[PDB]
Amino acid sequence: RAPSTSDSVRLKCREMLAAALRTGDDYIAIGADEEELGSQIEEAIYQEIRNTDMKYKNRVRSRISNLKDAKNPNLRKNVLCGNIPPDLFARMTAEEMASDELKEMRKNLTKEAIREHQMAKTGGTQTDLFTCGKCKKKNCTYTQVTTFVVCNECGNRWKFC
Amino acid sequence: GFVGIRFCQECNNMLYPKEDKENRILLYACRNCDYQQEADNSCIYVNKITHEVDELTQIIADVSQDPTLPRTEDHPCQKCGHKEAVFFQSHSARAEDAMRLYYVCTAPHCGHRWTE
Amino acid sequence: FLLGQSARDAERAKDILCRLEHTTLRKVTANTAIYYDPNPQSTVVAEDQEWVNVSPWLLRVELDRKHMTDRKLTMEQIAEKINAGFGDDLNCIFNDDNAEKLVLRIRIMNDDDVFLRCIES
Ligand SMILES: [Zn+2]
Ligand SMILES: [Zn+2]
Repeated sequence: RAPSTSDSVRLKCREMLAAALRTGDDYIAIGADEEELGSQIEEAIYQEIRNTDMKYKNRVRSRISNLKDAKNPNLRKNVLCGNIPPDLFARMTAEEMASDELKEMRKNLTKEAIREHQMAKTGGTQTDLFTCGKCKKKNCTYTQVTTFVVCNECGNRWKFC
Repeated sequence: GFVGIRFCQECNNMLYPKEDKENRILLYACRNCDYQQEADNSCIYVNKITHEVDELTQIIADVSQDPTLPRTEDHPCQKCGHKEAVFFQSHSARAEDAMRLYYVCTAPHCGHRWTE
Repeated sequence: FLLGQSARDAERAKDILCRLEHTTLRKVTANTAIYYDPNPQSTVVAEDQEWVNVSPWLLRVELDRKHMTDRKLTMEQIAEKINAGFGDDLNCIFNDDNAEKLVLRIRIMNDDDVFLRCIES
């Protein structure tokens, strides 16, 4: 059970979290105590920040906004069901609280950005015909312009005329 | 959207935006005139950092009679249905991505332009 | 050259690159405009963001996603660095990272009309 608090700001934050958990009546079907759960989420936020400053108020407002998101009712259901414990929900990022669709979109955009920023591997004909003089491996790539050869293992470069 | 310049009605100078500090509403006053006209757009200024611009707005239909320009028979018009269409890349310098082809219906009184 | 395990995976070498490549707002911003939305909750651009956060004018700056994600940036640090950079004359009601549009709303509180353009520029 969350400890009782005498602080007016903390009491208002608990009430607003409980009101966010009531959004869509999912708490009735689950039979979760939304007042107790709102109190535990607030208590976990307060244990991290230990002050009622703008950082604490911003953190509580972010959680209320994510619980009230009409595009992500599953987050609120998962919190009410205890799949997300109150302490974890009190630490989770705006990325981890996002809808599964928005998470997958961000993951795809991040993967595409990484792929676009990968330098093109220098082209040429891969061959085992050439043995590298430094590492003695046969993994080489050649190009003719005079045959230029690069070892793919040690980066050693040489030419044949 | 944007905002245009709306010119004063008396001096035909440029109206600057000014807040009505009494009624709390955006006005457009003049520098030289004392002309206060009531805003509607609630916007001062915009700036497309993306530099996203639709080229089809800039493509003018007269390009179809350019002999210098490649003609396809591989994309027909949509309004009339002409077969002939000239095509080109975006001549605008903002085109490092846009090798996309813009097509113009080669049929007078149509000038339908589209991008595939 | 990369010292840590980052030397191997392109993923944990990428964040070093993001921590090195000079990235100002112009790189992740898309469309910057101004509005004399007479109240924070007036929300003339129709937004529900300030109403949960509950000047007669604001800077609105809808940022880019595929540019902000590619840098692993967030509105959190952007707003922090804004407020730290210009001091608490500026308040930034940033969006959330669930919405489709990545708006920042910026206002001043305590020659002003041009001044939002002056600080944005
Ligand atoms: Zn005038
Ligand atoms: Zn046509």
